[PDB]
Amino acid sequence: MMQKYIVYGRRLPSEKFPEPEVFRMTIYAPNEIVAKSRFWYHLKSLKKIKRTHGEILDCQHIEENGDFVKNFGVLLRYRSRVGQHNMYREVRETTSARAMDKVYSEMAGQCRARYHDIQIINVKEVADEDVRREKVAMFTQKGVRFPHPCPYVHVKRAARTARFQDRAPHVPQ
Amino acid sequence: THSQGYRCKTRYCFARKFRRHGMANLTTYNRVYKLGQYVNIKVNGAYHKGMPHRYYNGRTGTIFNIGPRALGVQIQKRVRGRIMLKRINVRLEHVHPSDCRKNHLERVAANDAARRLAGQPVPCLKRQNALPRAAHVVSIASAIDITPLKYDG
Amino acid sequence: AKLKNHTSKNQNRKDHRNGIKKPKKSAYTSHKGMCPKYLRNLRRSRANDPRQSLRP
Amino acid sequence: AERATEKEKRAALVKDHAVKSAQVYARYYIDLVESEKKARENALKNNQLYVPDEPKVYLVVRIRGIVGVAPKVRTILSLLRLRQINNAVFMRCNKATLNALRIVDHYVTYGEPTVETIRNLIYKRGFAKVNGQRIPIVDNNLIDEQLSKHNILCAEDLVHEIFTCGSSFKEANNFLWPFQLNSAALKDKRNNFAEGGDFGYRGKYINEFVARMI
Amino acid sequence: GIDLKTGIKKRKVERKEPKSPNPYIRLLHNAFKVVYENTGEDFTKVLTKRLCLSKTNRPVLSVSRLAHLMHKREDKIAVVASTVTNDERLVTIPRMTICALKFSATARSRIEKAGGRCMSFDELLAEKPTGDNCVLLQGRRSCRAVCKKFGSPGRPNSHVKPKGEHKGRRGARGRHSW
RNA sequence: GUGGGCCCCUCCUGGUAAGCAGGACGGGCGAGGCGGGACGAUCCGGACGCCGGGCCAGGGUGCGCCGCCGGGGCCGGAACGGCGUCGGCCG
Ligand SMILES: [K+]
Ligand SMILES: [K+]
Ligand SMILES: [K+]
Ligand SMILES: [K+]
Ligand SMILES: [K+]
Ligand SMILES: [Mg+2]
Ligand SMILES: [Mg+2]
Ligand SMILES: [Mg+2]
Ligand SMILES: [Mg+2]
Ligand SMILES: [Mg+2]
Ligand SMILES: [Mg+2]
Repeated sequence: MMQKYIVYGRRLPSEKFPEPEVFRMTIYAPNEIVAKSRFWYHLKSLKKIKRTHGEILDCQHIEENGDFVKNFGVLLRYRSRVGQHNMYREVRETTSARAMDKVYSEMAGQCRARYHDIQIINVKEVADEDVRREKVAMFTQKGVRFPHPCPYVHVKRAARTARFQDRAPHVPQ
Repeated sequence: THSQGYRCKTRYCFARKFRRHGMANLTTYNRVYKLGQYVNIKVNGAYHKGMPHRYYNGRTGTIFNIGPRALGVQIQKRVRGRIMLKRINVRLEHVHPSDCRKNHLERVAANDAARRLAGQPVPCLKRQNALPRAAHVVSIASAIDITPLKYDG
Repeated sequence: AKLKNHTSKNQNRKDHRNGIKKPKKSAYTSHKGMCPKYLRNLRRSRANDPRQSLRP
Repeated sequence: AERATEKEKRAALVKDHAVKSAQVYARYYIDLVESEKKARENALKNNQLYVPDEPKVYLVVRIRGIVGVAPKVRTILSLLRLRQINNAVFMRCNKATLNALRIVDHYVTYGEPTVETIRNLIYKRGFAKVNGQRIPIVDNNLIDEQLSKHNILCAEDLVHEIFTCGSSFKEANNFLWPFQLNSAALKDKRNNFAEGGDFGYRGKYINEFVARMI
Repeated sequence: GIDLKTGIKKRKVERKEPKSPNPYIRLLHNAFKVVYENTGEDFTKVLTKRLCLSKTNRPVLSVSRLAHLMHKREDKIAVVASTVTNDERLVTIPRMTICALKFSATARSRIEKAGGRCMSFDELLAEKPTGDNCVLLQGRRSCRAVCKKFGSPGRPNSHVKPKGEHKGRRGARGRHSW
């Protein structure tokens, strides 16, 4: 559901400063209306330009090619009930937006932090040798094999319409 | 409240402004006032004769009487569901000429002036509440790249 | 026993129900309180103007 | 009588106007979404952007009911002619209208309509205010009789004036009774659209919101 | 629900028909109401409303008031939806044409003896239904003694007399008499 | 006719505190049906002529009891303790 957007903005031009500077950002958001709001949240803190005093020049939407599985490293900050913290996370996904979906669900589940509690500092691709987290690194290898981690899930699902049967089914492994 | 004399609750509004004590400057008495003029009421706390009640500080009214020493001013005052037209007599140290219609006389003079000039077509003279901006191009040759920063504590 | 002393809770809503009235148009021009020496000269001037005088 | 002759001739004159204006306005609508394209493209050959015009009209929908409203909220909503929970209006954009509408944001949702959205609303939910009565809009005979002084004669002139926010927008807009739309589909009535809720500014996403309500 | 309270006021009640049981008033009002609907003249509209009024809103007119008002335009028809009485303090009457609801017996005798005419509203209806060369007139609606006691005698800006007999002094010798 | 009010949200004063007592803008019950909050005058929605069809707010969707699936994680109450488990930051 996440999407990559590039936003340009600038302070409204005046007599003291004709041709103000242009600032660009990369944003991940579910749509164009949330993305432009998040651009004004940062430009107000980092550059002290409220939304009343500036204008947005573009909301570029960028669609990425998948088809191969890469590593990503996300540097972010979030807020808990006792303060603010920094954190680095690693994930394997096919596009950057999909890697941000995975991050937001792990923050929501293990830290209970929602979307507006989180500021993304950095998102970059990480080559296989340079990985630093054990979970990701296991799969950055040649020849990884494991048996199915939950084959019971197949059997139960079929038993939701086939409510009564004549023998208890097996779980092939 | 429990005590409601004429100058109750006046500790700050009737006090003088910092380094502005003493006698009023003599423009207070050389101004010319006319019937129908608009004025502001501001109490000078050093002049105790013809000093209006604290309710009238910071209101705007109209001259109805020109007396030898004091002016008569009409104030619209809301009382519990209706407006009342009140008339008071106030000495010169507590009145200043008001500019509430200054902007309107400049525009009326400017529209008749810009009509006389005709630019052969008459320009639009209605005031315009700020419109949404028009389309334009802007350069992005030199663009700065910012990002959120890390927490420092 | 003791009962309530004071409230203004519903009073701004009662004040607004019939609109906020305005004073009569003729109260703005009442002669009451103007200088008598000005109101004397005002009558004298009109009585001797044939366009304004109302003497028989 | 002479009444039947003039009414016979007049409608004929109005009808040939309807086939002239339809084709020209269809030509105009194709040409806008072209000229921008050539202007965004000229942007690329330089290190430049093309920043287009901001909205001039909004479509505004009421999404909260009438129990428990504060006085200044309910006065603003009556001047917008939004008295019932699913009603919709067109609205001009300037600093007078924008600043009032931000006061009642948690009651309303709004954005920018396409010329397709405008057309369906008028052709399907279009009624007229005439002598204080709500009159079905079914043919060009009634738009001509009421708005001919402002040079609006057919249904496609009314659509064009509302989409372009032209000279006679105030009279063209007030001729329409407020739209009486079907019930809306919401996520979270009490939250702003930029927090995943439903109220407030939602941009071009106003077009699929009202699509199911027309 | 629908919010139909803000910016909207309570509707109004006015007399849209006479409440007299006299059959001559119903016939005339119903007739002039018809002429208005087929003419759109505002003379027949004001006259249709005068025939619904409540007899304290229809004061009388004297001959001397008419002789005064109709001066210099003596060739016109005075139209009065009330009674025309006589004024014996005027010694000589001029010649005029008056159309009224009712004439006193003594006022009719004087009007005719000068050469004038006393028309009725059905003579007016037949000859001049839309009021050409006619003037509408009425008397002083605030001449009643009852309307002179409305208000608060006792309040310092009143100018109204009290109702009964008051034999004291307290509050009756001006301000600073309480 | 009324001149015993009370409650909610924000803002306050006396009191250890109180479902205590006293004040303020706006709203509600009073004098407001219907659905939901198991249950409640006031909370969340929505304010009401008598019917037929459609759409759906608030809250929810194992059985009682109208309605659910897919996916990613984890597995009343204070100071103060925990080599329980998963995840981080600094050396
Ligand atoms: K007062
Ligand atoms: K009396
Ligand atoms: K105590
Ligand atoms: K109520
Ligand atoms: K722990
Ligand atoms: Mg009132
Ligand atoms: Mg309706
Ligand atoms: Mg209590
Ligand atoms: Mg009771
Ligand atoms: Mg129940
Ligand atoms: Mg069931």
